[PDB]
Amino acid sequence: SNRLDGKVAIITGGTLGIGLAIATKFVEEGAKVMITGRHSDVGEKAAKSVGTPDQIQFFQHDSSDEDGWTKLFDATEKAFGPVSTLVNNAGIAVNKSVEETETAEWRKLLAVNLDGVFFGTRLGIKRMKNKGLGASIINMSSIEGFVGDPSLGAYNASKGAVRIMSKSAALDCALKDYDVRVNTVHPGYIKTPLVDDLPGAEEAMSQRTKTPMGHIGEPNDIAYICVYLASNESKFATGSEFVVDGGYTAQ
Amino acid sequence: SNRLDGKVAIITGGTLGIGLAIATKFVEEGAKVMITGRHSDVGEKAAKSVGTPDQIQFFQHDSSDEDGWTKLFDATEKAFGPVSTLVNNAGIAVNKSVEETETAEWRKLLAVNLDGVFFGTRLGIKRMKNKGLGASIINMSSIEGFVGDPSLGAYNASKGAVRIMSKSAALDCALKDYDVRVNTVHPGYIKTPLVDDLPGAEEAMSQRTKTPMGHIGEPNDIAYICVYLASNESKFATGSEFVVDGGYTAQ
Amino acid sequence: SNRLDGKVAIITGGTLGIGLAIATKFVEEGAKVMITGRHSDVGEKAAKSVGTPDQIQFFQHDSSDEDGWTKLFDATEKAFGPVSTLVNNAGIAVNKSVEETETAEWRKLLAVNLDGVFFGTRLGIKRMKNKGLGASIINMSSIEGFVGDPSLGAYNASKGAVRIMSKSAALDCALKDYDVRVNTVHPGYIKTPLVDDLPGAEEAMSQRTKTPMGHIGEPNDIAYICVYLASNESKFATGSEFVVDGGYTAQ
Amino acid sequence: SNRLDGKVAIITGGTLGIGLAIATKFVEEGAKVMITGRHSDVGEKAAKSVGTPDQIQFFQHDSSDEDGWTKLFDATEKAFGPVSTLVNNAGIAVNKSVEETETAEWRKLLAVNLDGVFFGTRLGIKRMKNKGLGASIINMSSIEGFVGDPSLGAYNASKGAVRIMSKSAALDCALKDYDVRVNTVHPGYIKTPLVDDLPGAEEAMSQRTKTPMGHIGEPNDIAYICVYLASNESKFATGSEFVVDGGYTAQ
Ligand SMILES: [Mg+2]
Ligand SMILES: [Mg+2]
Repeated sequence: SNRLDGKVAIITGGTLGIGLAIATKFVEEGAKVMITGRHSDVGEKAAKSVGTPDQIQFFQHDSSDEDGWTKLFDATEKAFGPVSTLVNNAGIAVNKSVEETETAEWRKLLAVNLDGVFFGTRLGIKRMKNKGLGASIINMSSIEGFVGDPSLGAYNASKGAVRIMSKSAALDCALKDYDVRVNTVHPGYIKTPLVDDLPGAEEAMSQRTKTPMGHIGEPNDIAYICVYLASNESKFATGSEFVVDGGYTAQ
Repeated sequence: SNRLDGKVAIITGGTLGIGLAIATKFVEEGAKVMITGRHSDVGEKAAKSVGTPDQIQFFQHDSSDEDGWTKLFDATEKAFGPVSTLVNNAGIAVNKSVEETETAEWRKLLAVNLDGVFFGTRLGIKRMKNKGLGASIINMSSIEGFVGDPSLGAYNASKGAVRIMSKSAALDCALKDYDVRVNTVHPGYIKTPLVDDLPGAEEAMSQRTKTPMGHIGEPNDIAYICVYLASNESKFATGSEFVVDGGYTAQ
Repeated sequence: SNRLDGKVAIITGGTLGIGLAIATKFVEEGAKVMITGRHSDVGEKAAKSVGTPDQIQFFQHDSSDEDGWTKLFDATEKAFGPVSTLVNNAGIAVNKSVEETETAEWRKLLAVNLDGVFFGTRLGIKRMKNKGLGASIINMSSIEGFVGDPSLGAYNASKGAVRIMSKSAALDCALKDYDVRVNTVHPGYIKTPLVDDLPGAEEAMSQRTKTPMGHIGEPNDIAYICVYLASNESKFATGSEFVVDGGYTAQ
Repeated sequence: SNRLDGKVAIITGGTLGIGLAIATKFVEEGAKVMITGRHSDVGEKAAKSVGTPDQIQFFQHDSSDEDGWTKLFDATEKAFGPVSTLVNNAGIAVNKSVEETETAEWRKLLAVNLDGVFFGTRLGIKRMKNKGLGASIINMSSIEGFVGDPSLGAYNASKGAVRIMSKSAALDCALKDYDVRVNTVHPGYIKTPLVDDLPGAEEAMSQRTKTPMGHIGEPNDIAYICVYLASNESKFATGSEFVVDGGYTAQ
């Protein structure tokens, strides 16, 4: 407890699923949190479900919107003071092979999944460096940052990009003594209402040939590794990949 | 010799440097080759320097140009018959940290380095599958597909994307018995006229803390691994990463 | 706090350095701990420095001693009840290239660094499986489990072995629903009294070409990732590699 | 053709399967070859099946026998002149989980699979360095050097050790300008008479969840990557891992 004392976090796609669990555990550990999402009705309800406005607020934002990133950092500083912590979690999927990926699908996925993490990481470095905040940028990749899936071509591209781009940012921040760390988190299959809405998905993901543990994870599994990475407990971790996948990538 | 008997190869950025060496060794090994480049004066001279038009021709193309990919495959089939082999080699660099990367620089680099490889891989699968060609797509990544460089943020993103996207394509092609392989090649530092034009670059690259062998490679070092991957010698290799880097990534 | 409620941990080489910090943070988080070491004078003093015998005790043991592993598990159960948690941390180094490694040096290093982790992991699975303990085996590898060092040949062999052997154990435990996780921790350079005793070592390790952060870590940097892995917070993490290295392996 | 002009190769376990195919393609490419094996009846027949004694000879040797390595290098120099090329291919498997691995099984597997590669690599560096031979040490790892198999615990340990130890040797040889390269080859499932003798094995290995290509490889698939690595074509490749696995590790 109080593991995130004084931390001020932005979590993109923080209104649902993994992002909401990260926001929930962040507030529990003493962080101030701004969550983002596309819909104000969902986002304001999600903030209120976690805590009071002195603990957590909502900011409506598409991670692909470059100018909106400026407004997001400005809104978070006004509410909570200087931002110490960014979780780039907002993401979309396309269920296509490379072969069957339309160019519009490709561009839209990379706008959210790659441009979003680039915009957030670039602005985060500028706003958080040289302030003694113990600043941490946590870029959400996935098992699809390590291994191919034949039906997630564009997604694989975006997750491989986030994985290695994050190492560039980590090195630059370390060599320049910016007091900013950059790490990637790589979830395997995680049970969310969205997974619950695709009949057969959880059973398919739970097969031993997919997830050796024979079941999928829960949003809190990703929340706890993010608390570690946001905390000063991980002050010697930068440029690293943290996998929580029930053994998916070990076989 | 005759290691590429009957193969028909497209090599993007085949008019200079690594691409020109791949084209040269491909023709030597019995492949028909279409090289691409931005300038007709350079490209036609480069084709003529390797062989006769019955062996190698030039096609003017920016790898970022989606519609031009169609014209490139059509031109290669008309000259040489069905394409068996694609080397996605065309690439550009931006010398910026993530922090100092302009959005226009970011978009332009990903247009050539990521869109280019996606357009080529997608069209290549469609044109080469189910024809018993022993088809091979060779996607040029680099050491920057494995490790960060603090001053190559966008480049790291593009090379990490190509690395993992290529595994998606490899798996889909394998599971569907397309008779198409997809592999990545990861050069370290290679001496080219372009490296020779940056004073101090070769010495910096040749430092033991960069390249343990204490010298950089030559274009033929990349040509020979590409001959292996284009040939039926590698018919059980797909979804794999082939590193030729003088030990850069081993330390 | 109370993050290791009810956990019973064995930590090999727990009387000094990283092992002592893991033991210290384990007790702080509510775990009962048995630390091992070669010397009773050091080990008993180390236990007393952390807490009372109801919290932490010492057991004299060489990790290479197969029969002594039985006595270690028996002693820990008698003191604390069923063992939930094993940290295989005991290790030695040889400062030789492969070329200059004597066979006796080779065998002795692999006896502690590889046999030790095998004996501990094998016995740990047998004693901890199917008991609803939320059991966790944490095998200490290092950056030398990922990358070569020209002067640590035998050490590289042992750390590469622990890295991949741990994935085998993880998969078997997951597929058989043993309620046992196996993960590896990969420290970079960590300041210890032993590092302080080699003049010039910390400066050499702190060079940007070695550790991008430009300084080395402290034992608590490894303690905190071990608390995460021992805790039920990591119940979906198995077969994974957790790197805490100041950016060493990111470049 | 003549890709191994003037090369003098030792191939351990060169009398059967993958080793025999490497020996066959080595002789075809102009290398002189000494193959090793346990039985003189098999070994002499295997040598004669490939070529004349001026091309290839047999030397009876257990790779775990340290003193016999000296006699092997002496016999090869006497027959063929200075050794340029070592393929550490001799290996055994144990079909046990870590949990079910007997200590005698463990020690015997590591004696052949790890001690063997260490003895060969150490002696090879000493005998081949500083002679302008374009010397190459090719250490046979496997897919089990990258990923766990729950029923190959000891094998995983040995293959992870060879993988990272080989990088140490590569770096030392590069930094000291020894004119010796060290690389690892990582076969997936390969059809051999031994695989043909285990009913159901090839079908199990050929499942899409194991080998995406839906079939296993043949010994020549490993022979061709070994020709590349032995040849001066790979003179900028050291400390690298070459995977030929039908997509096993890409998913
Ligand atoms: Mg896998
Ligand atoms: Mg490195």
